Amino acid sequence: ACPQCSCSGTTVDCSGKSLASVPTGIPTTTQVLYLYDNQITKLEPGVFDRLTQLTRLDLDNNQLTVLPAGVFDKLTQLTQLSLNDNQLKSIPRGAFDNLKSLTHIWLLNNPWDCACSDILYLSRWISQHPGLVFGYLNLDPDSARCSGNTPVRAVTEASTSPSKC
Repeated sequence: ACPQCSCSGTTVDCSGKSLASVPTGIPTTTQVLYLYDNQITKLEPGVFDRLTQLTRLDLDNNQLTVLPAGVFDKLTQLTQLSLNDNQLKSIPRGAFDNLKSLTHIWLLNNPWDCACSDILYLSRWISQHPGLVFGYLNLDPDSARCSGNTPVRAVTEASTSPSKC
């Protein structure tokens, strides 16, 4: 079943619907899931676990404050992930480790908290995958910037502390 969303084949378009939450009952056949331009702050843990066919997941332009750990762990076919234009401070340790098909991720325009050692995962990950990180127009791994705005990948690491979290 299609969820306030419009579905056409394996595309589920829930964009621009003032949604405060990800609709339940997204079909497991879904390949393209648009959730951008909404008012989502929190995700249900495990919300995408059955969506093993996903190729694109657009979460940009929401109010996301945190991601659940493991939230992308089953998405082994995901090629494009947009997380820009949210309120994220860090990425859970290991969150992208299973994303073996990833070719484009957008991370910019989030208030990354580089003073907290929780940032080290994301900083190290961007450092190893600069060719995957896009800005609004093209490749731009420096576009993920520390709040207050050195690039997250350039965080030296004596800058951070578990105490400033």
